[PDB]
Amino acid sequence: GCVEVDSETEAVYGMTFKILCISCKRRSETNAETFTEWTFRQKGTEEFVKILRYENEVLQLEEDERFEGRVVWNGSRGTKDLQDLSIFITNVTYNHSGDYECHVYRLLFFENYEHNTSVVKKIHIEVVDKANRDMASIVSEIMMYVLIVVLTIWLVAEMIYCYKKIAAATETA
Amino acid sequence: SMEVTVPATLNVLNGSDARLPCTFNSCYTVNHKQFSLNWTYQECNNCSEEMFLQFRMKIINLKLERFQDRVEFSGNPSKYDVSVMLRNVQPEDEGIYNCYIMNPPDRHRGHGKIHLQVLM
Amino acid sequence: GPQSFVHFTKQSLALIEQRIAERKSKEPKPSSDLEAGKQLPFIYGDIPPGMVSEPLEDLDPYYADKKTFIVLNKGKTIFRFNATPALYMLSPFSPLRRISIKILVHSLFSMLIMCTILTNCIFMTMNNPPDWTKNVKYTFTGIYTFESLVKILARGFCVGEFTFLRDPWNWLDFVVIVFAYLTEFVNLGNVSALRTFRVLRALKTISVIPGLKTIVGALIQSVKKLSDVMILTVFCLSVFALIGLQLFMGNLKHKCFRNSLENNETLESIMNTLESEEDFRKYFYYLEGSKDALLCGFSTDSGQCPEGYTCVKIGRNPDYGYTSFDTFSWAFLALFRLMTQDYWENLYQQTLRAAGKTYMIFFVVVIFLGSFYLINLILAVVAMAYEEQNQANIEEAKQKELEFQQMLCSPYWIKFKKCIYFIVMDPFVDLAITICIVLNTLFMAMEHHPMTEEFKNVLAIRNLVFTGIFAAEMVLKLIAMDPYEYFQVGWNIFDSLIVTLSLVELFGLSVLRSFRLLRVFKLAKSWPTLNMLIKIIGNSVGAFGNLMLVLFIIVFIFAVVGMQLFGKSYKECVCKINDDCTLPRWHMNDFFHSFLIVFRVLCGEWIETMWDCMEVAGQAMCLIFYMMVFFIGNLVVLNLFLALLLSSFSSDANNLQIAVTRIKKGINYVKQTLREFILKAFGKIWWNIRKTCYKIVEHSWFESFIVLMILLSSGALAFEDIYIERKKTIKIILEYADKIFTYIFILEMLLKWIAYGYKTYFTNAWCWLDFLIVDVSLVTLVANTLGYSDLGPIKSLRTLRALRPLRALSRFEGMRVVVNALIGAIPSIMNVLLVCLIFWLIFSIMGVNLFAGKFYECINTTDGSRFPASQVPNRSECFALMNVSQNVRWKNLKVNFDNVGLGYLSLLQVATFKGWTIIMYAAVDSVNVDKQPKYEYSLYMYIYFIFFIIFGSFFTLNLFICVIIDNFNQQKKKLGGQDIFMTEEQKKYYNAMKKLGSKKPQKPIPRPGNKIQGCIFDLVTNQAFDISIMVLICLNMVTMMVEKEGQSQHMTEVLYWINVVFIILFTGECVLKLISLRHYYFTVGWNIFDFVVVIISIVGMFLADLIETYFVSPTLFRVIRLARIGRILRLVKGAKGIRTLLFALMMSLPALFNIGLLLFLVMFIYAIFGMSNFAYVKKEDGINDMFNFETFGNSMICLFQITTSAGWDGLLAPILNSKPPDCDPKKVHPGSSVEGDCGNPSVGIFYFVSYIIISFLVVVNMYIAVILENFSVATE
Ligand SMILES: CC(C)CCC[C@@H](C)[C@H]1CC[C@H]2[C@@H]3CC=C4C[C@@H](O)CC[C@]4(C)[C@H]3CC[C@]12C
Ligand SMILES: *[C@@H]1O[C@H](CO)[C@@H](O)[C@H](O)[C@H]1NC(C)=O
Ligand SMILES: *[C@@H]1O[C@H](CO)[C@@H](O)[C@H](O)[C@H]1NC(C)=O
Repeated sequence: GCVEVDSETEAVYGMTFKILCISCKRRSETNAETFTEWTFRQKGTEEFVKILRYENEVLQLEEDERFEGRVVWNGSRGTKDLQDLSIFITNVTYNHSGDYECHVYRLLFFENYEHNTSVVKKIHIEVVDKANRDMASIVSEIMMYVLIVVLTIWLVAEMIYCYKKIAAATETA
Repeated sequence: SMEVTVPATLNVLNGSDARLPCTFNSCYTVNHKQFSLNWTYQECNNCSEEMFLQFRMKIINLKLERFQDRVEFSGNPSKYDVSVMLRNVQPEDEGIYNCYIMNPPDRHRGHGKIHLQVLM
Repeated sequence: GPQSFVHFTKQSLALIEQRIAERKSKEPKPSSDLEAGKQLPFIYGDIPPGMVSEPLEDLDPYYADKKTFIVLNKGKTIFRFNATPALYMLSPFSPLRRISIKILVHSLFSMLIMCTILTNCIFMTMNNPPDWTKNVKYTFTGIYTFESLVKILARGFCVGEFTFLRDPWNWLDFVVIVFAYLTEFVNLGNVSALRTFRVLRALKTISVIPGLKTIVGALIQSVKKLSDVMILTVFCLSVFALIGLQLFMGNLKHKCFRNSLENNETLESIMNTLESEEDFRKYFYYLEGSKDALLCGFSTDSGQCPEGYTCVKIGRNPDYGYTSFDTFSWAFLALFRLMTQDYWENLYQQTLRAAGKTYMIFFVVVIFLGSFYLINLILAVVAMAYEEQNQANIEEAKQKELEFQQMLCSPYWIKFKKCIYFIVMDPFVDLAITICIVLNTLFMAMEHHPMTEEFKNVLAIRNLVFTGIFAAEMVLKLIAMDPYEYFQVGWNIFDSLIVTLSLVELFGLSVLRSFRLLRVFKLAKSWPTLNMLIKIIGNSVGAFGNLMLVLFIIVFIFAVVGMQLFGKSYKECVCKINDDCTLPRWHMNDFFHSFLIVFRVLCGEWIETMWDCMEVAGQAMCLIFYMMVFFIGNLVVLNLFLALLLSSFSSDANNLQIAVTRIKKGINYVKQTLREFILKAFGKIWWNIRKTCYKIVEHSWFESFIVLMILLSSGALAFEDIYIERKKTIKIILEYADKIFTYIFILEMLLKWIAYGYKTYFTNAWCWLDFLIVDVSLVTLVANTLGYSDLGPIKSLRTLRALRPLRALSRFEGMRVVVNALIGAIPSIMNVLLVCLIFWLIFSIMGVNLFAGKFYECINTTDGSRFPASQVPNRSECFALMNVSQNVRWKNLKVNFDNVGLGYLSLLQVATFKGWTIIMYAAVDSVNVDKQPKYEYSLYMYIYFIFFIIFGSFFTLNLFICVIIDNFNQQKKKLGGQDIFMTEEQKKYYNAMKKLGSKKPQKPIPRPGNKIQGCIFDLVTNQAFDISIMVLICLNMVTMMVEKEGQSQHMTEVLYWINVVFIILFTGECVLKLISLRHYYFTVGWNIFDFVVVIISIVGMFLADLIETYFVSPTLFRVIRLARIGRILRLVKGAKGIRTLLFALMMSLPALFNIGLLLFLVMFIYAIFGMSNFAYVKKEDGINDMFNFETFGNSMICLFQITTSAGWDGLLAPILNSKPPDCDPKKVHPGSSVEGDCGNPSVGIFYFVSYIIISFLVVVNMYIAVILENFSVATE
């Protein structure tokens, strides 16, 4: 239905990257009208600058040279109730590394009640030249092979032991 | 039809006081914002429905010149009694009397007819 | 003998009185024969013409000494009275009494009373009777009053022995008449129709209708026998109601409340001013078209508020306020609802939304133990009671019969007659018409809704063909076998019937043509096991009919009474139960609708209709009415249905073969002649390693290791939820873990090959299943490795990973024993699946013919309101409105009667009573094929549904149960009386518990020498001490029952201090015992229980006064205070009924564990399948935010719910959406790469139907068997 998955934090230079921002409604049946502003600060600087503001259907980009021509929308389409506010960075540069805020402004409609809610998602990314396998998949394939060889060594250990015993019994008989 | 219990005939003397029993019976609780009732006079059978007592959020009197100061409310709407008091009845006060009661959420409007006769 | 007849003259009164005085100065059962209301023995022969109808002296010796006088009618009916003066006035000799008696003991009087009662009942069947018929009511009063005096002037009122009030039926009469007298001046209704039940006493003796005696007598004896079970039921529901009160008090008052209130308003300022729903709906959150505010909770596993509302405890409880655990009485009603499983799913879900999903353990415990155990106990008692009655009546009659017999031109037409008979023969002629009957049934099953004209008219010429053949065959038989001989055959009559009604339509009665399928059961004479089952059915047909007679008389009487007590209320207070100020779909204002409500209560559904009646007519009368009806109908008469079937399963030509012999003659002879014509024309090393692998694979190390691996693989499957793409580490881990688990299992299979051998491995079913599972895993693995995975079909292979837990089945003897019992029963399940499917096919073809394509409607998609037919008359105007307006749709139901298969599904929903309502409303609203449904335009299709329920629910679902239970008994008999549900080591423990229960003399506890210690001994071992302690326990139970939602702070402190003085008393008695009985106190099992609960009481008090003072955890406090219940569980030791009944449960628990284990494994498998398939459905009807198939927890919760079939229609309805108008094939779910909210209808249907069937076979049927066995062992 609606799962809030956290963005990936590793971008490869010269390739494409997808920044995830998923903000859901506590009750899926309710009706809302959401827009979003995205702001970013570069690694090395202390100031969050707005870079884009996505409205009902159209996307507006700020005049920033770092993102202009290389950021497309990759979130929800054809609705005012946006539960996915993701963006795309085509041709990732070394300048797209820092801290991102995904501002979600959501106005819910009730019987005679209109609630103005906000929610902020924080995403940190770094731009590398080479993608690195995470340790969790490194450790685990090395560990997958430990249990293979120790279970196999264990089994054939028990086979040999039981056999030199049974071979003795037959000779005895 | 909502149960309205009224006397068809009313008998009062000249110079008497007269009470007018009109009691409805409805399952629903009386809500004052909702509850309406109206009391009409009829000098003759085929004459007009001139009111002299209204209820809407409260008790209203239309100060009719026929019943100079005689008409007085004598009921408890939550007790379902809505009778009225005709003080000091004179001969001119024979006719026909109605109490049109609507107690929402019931959609039927109750009706009672009362013919008061001043024997002299 | 006969010469013993004599007129009671004062002298025999004086000789009886003298004898009584002699007996007094000095200071036995009577002839069941003579016993009143009986025929005078033929041994006495005829009565002297002057002695009839006269106070005569007492025959029976038992009473000859006491004071009495008997009178006999001209029908030798014995009537016993009291010699004592009536109200100290009338004497037997007195002429005034002589006349009362003369009238009383006389046939005409009673006949006329019966006539009066009947007339009255049918007159009351009216709703608005003519003004000139009220005076008939007062006319009836005086006759019932003259009634009560004829008997009283005759035999007195109450003081004596044979008197008016002594008879329980006369008690009923007295209640009726006094009630009438009261209502004459009181607002209450009329119950003058309950005295119709004396027709039941009439039937208790009717001769013309056979066996109405066995059914009414069993109906009354079951009510008498059910006493102990009722006490236990009350005790058990009060314990669970106390637990539920403690855990859920005030929870159903949770509501979501606005966070920004406009002027300066508070939750109190506004709650003192809110009146209707309109203004409640602007401060609290309501779903669309819902009467009650949405519930919520304070936990994380509870229901969520929308953003901008906050959960708060305020306002009323749901369902008009009748659903709550706020007081002991409402919690007792909730627990009775849960016990009878009536719409429990709503309570289950409301409770879980308010409290939290972790409180499902409460419902699991309640449902399984309480519901299943107690309901099957009621059945076990009724079954036994019916069996004893039948037996006694059959032997009663035996005695009689044995005693009785121990004492004891035309020749041309005849030429044609024989000529026709010659050609008529079973192998050639009768076998032909049977295959033509099944061909015709296939052609009738081929009709569906969206049909052409040609196809419909081709089926019509086929019907002409067939009915012509069948009428032709009719007259041949009639001339060979004349009109005197044709009626002699109760099977040929059925043939005549169908034929003549088929000619009537030829020259709405078309729906009576599928009953010729019932003639296919002559072939059932060939297949002998099917023959035996048909024979058993045929013997229970008579009893079935008599019970149906009793069932429909009872439903009639309760429907006149409801219409009379609650009829006007439904019309005058209609706007309280209906926003449109119109009568709801179920009401008691007329007789057809009252009948329908009563029938729905008999079918197990009483609460929803009771809410409405309680709202229009008060709580007390509606409760008494519905409880009367539910007891007598559902708890006794339906159980009697199954009871008569179960007893019919125990009591201890074929021309097909002639034709087979003819065939052996022909096919063999002709082929041989053709052949003749053709001829005319023309070192142990390998054995040592095999022994070594055997030794390895048998060791308990290997066994436990493989079992642990099996459990780890199964548990791993539960993590593949919809939130798997947030837990990245875990998903990587589990991929590689699946790799190594497949490796282990392959090594196991190869080791088993080497060890055992191919022959042994592949002649074994457990090994075959292990092999299949490992092969699916190996294939999927190599596909994922060879690049070309995700091919389309390989995802179906990944869903087969739901079958991995099936490996756990082989390993557990507990699950194995149960699986084995079921597999032994299966061949007898198929034999009845056949007969039942034939019946259901008949009904389904009928339903198709009645309702095909008639369930369409022009709805407004915004509200879901049907357009009034005055606006949208047909389909063409619905489409014309779809052109101009927008939210309009000609929409069919999803489960309908458009064809025979959808008819079968419709019928399953009606038979299980889940989703049957919407089908019935569509049916009774249907007009025609493309016409708008009009409200209750076809009101009497309810009769179709009534009849199906009798034969498809009350007979079919019961026949399954009977044949399965019989098979289990046969199995145990073949094993030699051995239990088929317990393992080898559970049987040992079972043998120990029977010894626990066998009463054995206990050695005495010596009296200690110390004077003081001895005095305490003399006190504690007195029987007054333990009566006193039982009274104190009841008073404590009352002190617990008094607690309430919203009590004062004074109430809490006084209740606390009362419980404190109770704790002190119980600790005191324990200490008194421990110093008089010394060390011999702990040698009694109940004394140890007493000690443990003393400890848990004191500890619980101090711990809860800690967990409320230092900590602030409220749910832990609530859970600790459940320790108090221990003190009321001692109300079992002094209650032999309750104790005996609970011992049956204690000795059933081992077998009730293996069933639980199997059930849990099946649940696990289905849950994994569910998470794979139905995780992304549109969430319409039963699938919502909390009850869905997204996570393992939610899956298991839904599956536990539908384990009682509750709400399975609601869970399946959203999975039947497959087309763009209802679903979206390209829905984007945020967070995943799955597209689409549509469901797969075939997978859904199979899933849910197979699940409810398995539960029926493994849970319901097996529980019944275990309880029936242990109830008998425990009462014996
Ligand atoms: C209309 C409803 C409420 C009641 C219908 C009662 C009918 C179905 C019952 C009442 C009496 C019953 C009959 C009683 C006796 C026998 C004799 C038996 O050897 C065959 C069945 C048969 C013939 C029963 C058939 C069914 C029966 C006729
Ligand atoms: C007075 O009563 C009459 C009854 O006929 C009703 O129609 C009318 O609306 C009432 N008037 C007011 C002002 O309530
Ligand atoms: C509530 O708000 C009003 C706003 O006009 C203010 O005048 C009043 O003092 C407030 N009362 C409380 C409860 O503080």
